Amino acid sequence: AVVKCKPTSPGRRHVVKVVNPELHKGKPFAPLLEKNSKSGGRNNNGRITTRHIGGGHKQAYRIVDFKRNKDGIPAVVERLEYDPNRSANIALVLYKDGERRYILAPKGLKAGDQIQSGVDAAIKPGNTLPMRNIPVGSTVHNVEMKPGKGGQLARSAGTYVQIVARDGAYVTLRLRSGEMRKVEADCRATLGEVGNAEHMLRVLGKAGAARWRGVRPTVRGTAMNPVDHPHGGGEGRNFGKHPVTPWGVQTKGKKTRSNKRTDKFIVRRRS
Amino acid sequence: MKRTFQPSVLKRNRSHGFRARMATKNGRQVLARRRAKGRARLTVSK
RNA sequence: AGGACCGAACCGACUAAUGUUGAAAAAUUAGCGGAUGACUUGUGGCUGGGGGUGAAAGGCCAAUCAAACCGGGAGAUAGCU
RNA sequence: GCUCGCCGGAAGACCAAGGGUUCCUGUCCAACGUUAAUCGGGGCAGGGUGAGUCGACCCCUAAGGCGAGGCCGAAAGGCGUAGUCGAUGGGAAACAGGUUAAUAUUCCUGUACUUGGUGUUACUGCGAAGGGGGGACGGAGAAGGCUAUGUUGGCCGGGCGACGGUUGUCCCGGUUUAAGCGUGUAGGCUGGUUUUCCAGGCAAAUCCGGAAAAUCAAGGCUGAGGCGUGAUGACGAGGCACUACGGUGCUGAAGCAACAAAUGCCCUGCUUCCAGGAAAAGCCUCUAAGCAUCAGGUAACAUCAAAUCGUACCCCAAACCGACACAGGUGGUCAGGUAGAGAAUACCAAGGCGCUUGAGAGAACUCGGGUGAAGGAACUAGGCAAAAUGGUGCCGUAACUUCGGGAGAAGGCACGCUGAUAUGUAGGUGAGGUCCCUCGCGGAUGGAGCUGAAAUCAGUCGAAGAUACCAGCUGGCUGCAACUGUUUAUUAAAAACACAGCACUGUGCAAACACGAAAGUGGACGUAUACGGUGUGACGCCUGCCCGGUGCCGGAAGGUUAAUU
RNA sequence: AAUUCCUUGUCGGGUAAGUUCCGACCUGCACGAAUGGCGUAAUGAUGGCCAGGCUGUCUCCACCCGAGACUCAGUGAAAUU
RNA sequence: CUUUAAUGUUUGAUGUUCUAACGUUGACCCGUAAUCCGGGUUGCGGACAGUGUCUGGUGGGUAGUUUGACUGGGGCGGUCU
Ligand SMILES: [Mg+2]
Ligand SMILES: [Mg+2]
Ligand SMILES: [Mg+2]
Ligand SMILES: [Mg+2]
Ligand SMILES: [Mg+2]
Ligand SMILES: [Mg+2]
Ligand SMILES: [Mg+2]
Ligand SMILES: [Mg+2]
Ligand SMILES: [Mg+2]
Ligand SMILES: [Mg+2]
Ligand SMILES: [Mg+2]
Ligand SMILES: [Mg+2]
Ligand SMILES: [Mg+2]
Ligand SMILES: [Mg+2]
Ligand SMILES: [Mg+2]
Ligand SMILES: [Mg+2]
Ligand SMILES: [Mg+2]
Ligand SMILES: [Mg+2]
Ligand SMILES: [Mg+2]
Ligand SMILES: [Mg+2]
Ligand SMILES: [Mg+2]
Ligand SMILES: [Mg+2]
Ligand SMILES: [Mg+2]
Ligand SMILES: [Mg+2]
Ligand SMILES: [Mg+2]
Ligand SMILES: [Mg+2]
Ligand SMILES: [Mg+2]
Ligand SMILES: [Mg+2]
Ligand SMILES: [Mg+2]
Ligand SMILES: [Mg+2]
Ligand SMILES: [Mg+2]
Ligand SMILES: [Mg+2]
Ligand SMILES: [Mg+2]
Ligand SMILES: [Mg+2]
Ligand SMILES: [Mg+2]
Ligand SMILES: [Mg+2]
Ligand SMILES: [Mg+2]
Ligand SMILES: [Mg+2]
Ligand SMILES: [Mg+2]
Ligand SMILES: [Mg+2]
Ligand SMILES: [Mg+2]
Ligand SMILES: [Mg+2]
Ligand SMILES: [Mg+2]
Ligand SMILES: [Mg+2]
Ligand SMILES: [Mg+2]
Ligand SMILES: [Mg+2]
Ligand SMILES: [Mg+2]
Ligand SMILES: [Mg+2]
Ligand SMILES: [Mg+2]
Ligand SMILES: [Mg+2]
Ligand SMILES: [Mg+2]
Ligand SMILES: [Mg+2]
Ligand SMILES: [Mg+2]
Ligand SMILES: [Mg+2]
Ligand SMILES: [Mg+2]
Ligand SMILES: [Mg+2]
Ligand SMILES: [Mg+2]
Ligand SMILES: [Mg+2]
Ligand SMILES: [Mg+2]
Ligand SMILES: [Mg+2]
Ligand SMILES: [Mg+2]
Ligand SMILES: [Mg+2]
Ligand SMILES: [Mg+2]
Ligand SMILES: [Mg+2]
Ligand SMILES: [Mg+2]
Ligand SMILES: [Mg+2]
Ligand SMILES: [Mg+2]
Ligand SMILES: [Mg+2]
Ligand SMILES: [Mg+2]
Ligand SMILES: [Mg+2]
Ligand SMILES: [Mg+2]
Ligand SMILES: [Mg+2]
Ligand SMILES: [Mg+2]
Ligand SMILES: [Mg+2]
Ligand SMILES: [Mg+2]
Ligand SMILES: [Mg+2]
Ligand SMILES: [Mg+2]
Ligand SMILES: [Mg+2]
Ligand SMILES: [Mg+2]
Ligand SMILES: [Mg+2]
Ligand SMILES: [Mg+2]
Ligand SMILES: [Mg+2]
Ligand SMILES: [Mg+2]
Ligand SMILES: [Mg+2]
Ligand SMILES: [Mg+2]
Ligand SMILES: [Mg+2]
Ligand SMILES: [Mg+2]
Ligand SMILES: [Mg+2]
Ligand SMILES: [Mg+2]
Ligand SMILES: [Mg+2]
Ligand SMILES: [Mg+2]
Ligand SMILES: [Mg+2]
Ligand SMILES: [Mg+2]
Ligand SMILES: [Mg+2]
Ligand SMILES: [Mg+2]
Ligand SMILES: [Mg+2]
Ligand SMILES: [Mg+2]
Ligand SMILES: [Mg+2]
Ligand SMILES: [Mg+2]
Ligand SMILES: [Mg+2]
Ligand SMILES: [Mg+2]
Ligand SMILES: [Mg+2]
Ligand SMILES: [Mg+2]
Ligand SMILES: [Mg+2]
Ligand SMILES: [Mg+2]
Ligand SMILES: [Mg+2]
Ligand SMILES: [Mg+2]
Ligand SMILES: [Mg+2]
Ligand SMILES: [Mg+2]
Ligand SMILES: [Mg+2]
Ligand SMILES: [Mg+2]
Ligand SMILES: [Mg+2]
Ligand SMILES: [Mg+2]
Ligand SMILES: [Mg+2]
Ligand SMILES: [Mg+2]
Repeated sequence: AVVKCKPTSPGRRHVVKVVNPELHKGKPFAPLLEKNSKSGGRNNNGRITTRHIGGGHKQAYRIVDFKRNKDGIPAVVERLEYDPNRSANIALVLYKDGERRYILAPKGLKAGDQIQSGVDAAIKPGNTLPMRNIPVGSTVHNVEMKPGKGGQLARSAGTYVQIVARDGAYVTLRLRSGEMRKVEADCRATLGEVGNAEHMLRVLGKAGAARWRGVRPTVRGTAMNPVDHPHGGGEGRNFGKHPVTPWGVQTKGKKTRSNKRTDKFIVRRRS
Repeated sequence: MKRTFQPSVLKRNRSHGFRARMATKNGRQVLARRRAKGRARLTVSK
């Protein structure tokens, strides 16, 4: 539900916020939290490695079950919560033996639902099965790459993967970039799409609204001096150069992937 | 008009103190240069 | 509710006069801008010189910066005074 | 010593950092003090810092530092596991009065509290490097209840006034009391109790979690303040006796009530919003290994111990950072009266000061101010400077607009004092008395006393009633940038940078990219609705032709083409 | 025209008089569509122009109040040569 | 000798399969109280990836340097036997 704010201030004029009234209002679950600290883009040598990072609100880390590992024990969803560490929501589930866990929230999941994992689960959203047991053509999320490693594909909000073809011990998938990839059929995947599909309709509205997310200003390369950026210099607005990165590499059109170990799993690229 | 020297004993000892000179290889040669010269006071620690 | 309105503390520095062997190696006096936020502040910590950091002025890095300070090559070289 | 002036949200008082004898007493005036000096933060000598409860030390951790093994590296060395350090954060306990020339929550007087050790007695299962709970946490807003504190009245002691009046509805002063202990209040949160079972908490559990019944409905936790006690005490106006004119000792009256009231407390509460808001120990509980007449655990009483280091003084500054006894800089705390919306501003209280050269004179000229005939920007690069407006309540208000604004648009009227409505109004707060009660810090009813705006009518004084300090100048056309913001510490604050928004492009995760001879790390405990690079810069209407040149992307039939043989 | 040399182009408005300003013409030395084109309410210690009030800015200066300058006592520099 | 097929040697290249070198930032057990490291069981890749020597291309990312003289001042123009 996207609601436009009335222009009672210059900074409130263009803001569009996504509000979900079913999210939990109180505090999160205590035993499943941790501590993470900001880095500021600095690595163990102290230097800046990633630019335009630093500041923002304080956050905690929520332990989410990316493996969906325990089988044969049904669970019932209790509440949908807001996770500051990702763009999707999460759901707190209560297992039949009395154990609680955090999972990604599929689209159309509400409190009181039933979820199940393993090889003898039903084909309903929020169920985890190996891809041998999933019909060809199904739409799945939280896809694995190596059996037992945990989910790594289609974890953002509104994304999904498409099962295109099964060939022996390998299944072919269509990723959100429109890329075909082969994955061992022993890997697991959760049925359905990821929730929060309205995430992309939001508009921040003002400069300060991006500083609450730890994003610092970006200075254009052409606004610097020649010593700083290969784009710098000029009496007025002079460019006369082929655009490049701050370190001197073509920034438009030049492919940068050089990986030969895992080219045999790519069927065709995004293009 | 704030000046450049703002005293603090804790940060003076943590930077130029004796136990900080002897932790690194190049800091121990500072002491050997001041022992050879003949300094009455080696480090700042007083 | 508000990177909302007027205005003290607090943070700045647009105009004018004085000062210029100054009270002060950047201030004083009268007005001035922001003032619940991209705010301001205490303590501790991290990034080291062809390097750091930079809402980008070649700015800042101990009154020193189109390449800091100290010691060394070193009594560099000087068709010039 | 008597007067005068100045500060009083500080130019008063207290902490922290930093300094180190500047602190107090005796003594001296050579050098130091922008002058003299009998004076001093100056010279010489002596004296002064007293802790179970304040701080450090100590137990525990954040960012981060080191790091047995270990991985890497010409050597030096780099990163890091188990560990071990590291506050700016978490963990037990004391308050009132008196005293010294100089210390006191440390000494003395009165009344308290905490944590361990040992001994006696009585009951009993204890036990961790392990499980669970708790510690434990955001921004903003609003109301209720209180307190600090203040004003007035009552009470007590004193006065009857240098010049008209002052035995009264007159004047001055005082009216103070803590931690601790009992009570569990305004209020906040929460359903209790008993049986059976379980794929969970790495094994176990009676603990936490989950499931199924039966029974009762009030049980429990937290909590400002008030009251009683502490306290037949201490303190206290004042009087009295000496004095070595500094001060010593004795006695000591009253010590109540109403109203107003915080930015402080209940409140780590309540409501709400998105940007979703530390860790570990102290503490509670549960069992495993082991012991089981033992060791242990709980309780009452007795008794012992709490070591070591700091403690003087500077109080936003003559002692700290500025070479100076320098119109500079320095984190936190306290917060009286009248006027006021106010921590602004004016005058004062407690308190502290008059800024370490003076005495005359009353020229030009310079600096900071006051007033000005007629004119009113004619000055000038330019209304630079100066002059001018300035508060509250009500009436009224254009083009344009992204429908919020423009707008405090523009402009206008009223404003003092006295009397009445009303011997003080609407309102606020509230003691008796009556009734009820599960009896209490209770419920209803009741209204003495206290406080009290705003308005209307009438009269009245001045040249002037927002009378001082304080406190917008307004309007019309146009370039640039959408807006708040950032920038050349010290001649440039802007049209320059950023910005939300848009587009291209790279990246399938051991991701692209960056710091690194490498190991590793950031990106990210993220996964294409995500991340990096480049350009443009809200929004509205739009973004046309050119691939010859340079660059980039895709293809490999043919020519040339390295090491190699 | 933040762009236009010739150029104070030409026409209109405003002034007694307007190289600046507002509105148009097109002859664009040498505008032009994300090194974005044309508009745009609100915002600005932003550049230009015109009005009302107000005045010592000015015609053209005059007087007054304090701090120096001047004389007396104490201390007592500097650039330069 | 040309055009040619055949038995047979030299192997150059093109795929397919295999596991034992090699990789694993998949799962599990131990050192061990430990998300590093090492050893073992297993799955998945597999003579590919990657690294050392030699070598063709690209390479202002970085470094060292050059860029003449005469001249009615220097540049522009002209000149240098
Ligand atoms: Mg580190
Ligand atoms: Mg951007
Ligand atoms: Mg620049
Ligand atoms: Mg360059
Ligand atoms: Mg240009
Ligand atoms: Mg060009
Ligand atoms: Mg504001
Ligand atoms: Mg403003
Ligand atoms: Mg303001
Ligand atoms: Mg003002
Ligand atoms: Mg300036
Ligand atoms: Mg100025
Ligand atoms: Mg101000
Ligand atoms: Mg000022
Ligand atoms: Mg600091
Ligand atoms: Mg650099
Ligand atoms: Mg940088
Ligand atoms: Mg420049
Ligand atoms: Mg250099
Ligand atoms: Mg030398
Ligand atoms: Mg020399
Ligand atoms: Mg030499
Ligand atoms: Mg005064
Ligand atoms: Mg004041
Ligand atoms: Mg000290
Ligand atoms: Mg001394
Ligand atoms: Mg003395
Ligand atoms: Mg003398
Ligand atoms: Mg003297
Ligand atoms: Mg002395
Ligand atoms: Mg203590
Ligand atoms: Mg310590
Ligand atoms: Mg650590
Ligand atoms: Mg290390
Ligand atoms: Mg080692
Ligand atoms: Mg420790
Ligand atoms: Mg501390
Ligand atoms: Mg504590
Ligand atoms: Mg005591
Ligand atoms: Mg004495
Ligand atoms: Mg004292
Ligand atoms: Mg005491
Ligand atoms: Mg005592
Ligand atoms: Mg005593
Ligand atoms: Mg625990
Ligand atoms: Mg805390
Ligand atoms: Mg809250
Ligand atoms: Mg009271
Ligand atoms: Mg009289
Ligand atoms: Mg008389
Ligand atoms: Mg009285
Ligand atoms: Mg009394
Ligand atoms: Mg209650
Ligand atoms: Mg514990
Ligand atoms: Mg003291
Ligand atoms: Mg002090
Ligand atoms: Mg003071
Ligand atoms: Mg002085
Ligand atoms: Mg001073
Ligand atoms: Mg006051
Ligand atoms: Mg006022
Ligand atoms: Mg005079
Ligand atoms: Mg004058
Ligand atoms: Mg006049
Ligand atoms: Mg007159
Ligand atoms: Mg007149
Ligand atoms: Mg006039
Ligand atoms: Mg004129
Ligand atoms: Mg003129
Ligand atoms: Mg002015
Ligand atoms: Mg004025
Ligand atoms: Mg307007
Ligand atoms: Mg103003
Ligand atoms: Mg113009
Ligand atoms: Mg702007
Ligand atoms: Mg600045
Ligand atoms: Mg400047
Ligand atoms: Mg879009
Ligand atoms: Mg893309
Ligand atoms: Mg731009
Ligand atoms: Mg645009
Ligand atoms: Mg185009
Ligand atoms: Mg082309
Ligand atoms: Mg072509
Ligand atoms: Mg090509
Ligand atoms: Mg011109
Ligand atoms: Mg005309
Ligand atoms: Mg004119
Ligand atoms: Mg005319
Ligand atoms: Mg004019
Ligand atoms: Mg004309
Ligand atoms: Mg003019
Ligand atoms: Mg025009
Ligand atoms: Mg035109
Ligand atoms: Mg053209
Ligand atoms: Mg242009
Ligand atoms: Mg373009
Ligand atoms: Mg533009
Ligand atoms: Mg335009
Ligand atoms: Mg405007
Ligand atoms: Mg601004
Ligand atoms: Mg203007
Ligand atoms: Mg006009
Ligand atoms: Mg005028
Ligand atoms: Mg006038
Ligand atoms: Mg004149
Ligand atoms: Mg003077
Ligand atoms: Mg001399
Ligand atoms: Mg294989
Ligand atoms: Mg290979
Ligand atoms: Mg190879
Ligand atoms: Mg170069
Ligand atoms: Mg050389
Ligand atoms: Mg020459
Ligand atoms: Mg010549």
